[PDB]
Amino acid sequence: SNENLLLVHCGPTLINSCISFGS
Amino acid sequence: VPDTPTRLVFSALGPTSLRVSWQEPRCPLQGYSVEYQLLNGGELHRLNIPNPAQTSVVVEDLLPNHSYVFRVRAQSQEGWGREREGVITIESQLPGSAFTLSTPSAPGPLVFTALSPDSLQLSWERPRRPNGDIVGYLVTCEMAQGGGPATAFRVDGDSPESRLTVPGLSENVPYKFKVQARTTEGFGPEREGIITIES
Repeated sequence: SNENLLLVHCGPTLINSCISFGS
Repeated sequence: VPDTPTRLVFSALGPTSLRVSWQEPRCPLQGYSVEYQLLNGGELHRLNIPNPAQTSVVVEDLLPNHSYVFRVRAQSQEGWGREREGVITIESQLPGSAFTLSTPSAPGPLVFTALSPDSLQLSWERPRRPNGDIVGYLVTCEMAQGGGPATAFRVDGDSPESRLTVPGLSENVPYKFKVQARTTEGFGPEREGIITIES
């Protein structure tokens, strides 16, 4: 379970995200 | 024969490695077969998973910026079932991850910004090669802990870049976001990630 920290006032972050086919 | 796997998930571990996961209907099996090869000409790799309880495998030594096709089948005493197919690439050379997964039919990588302690904005690039023209996107948000209900946002339109502001969020709480393109026929592959706002 990988979580990406978003800090206020730190700007945009490109997170690493999974891709899922099907449902 | 065994049913087709109902889900095929990809997660990049590095610029040259990823974890492939799948899900089989609750209704043996002898195991699974996972096949993959470069889309621009390359030998066929076939991984045999001799345990039906194992629904994931790590693949390493992958070529960055090269498109692969993955096929997953299930086996039983009767025979082999149909496969679920997926094309994916690990791209690599904005803060964040240096490597990202990409498939032509899915939205681009998700960019998050914490606008405040209880709100964020999410943006994604238009799919490079969508399956059918896009009507919009479905964005779902839910607590990663579970139990609680999900919120579904409809983003109408086919803009090169799409954006969504999500209010009502709680700091220090992990939220799972899913984004998928809605097309004329149906939905495309969904990009998923977990975030947490903190100060």
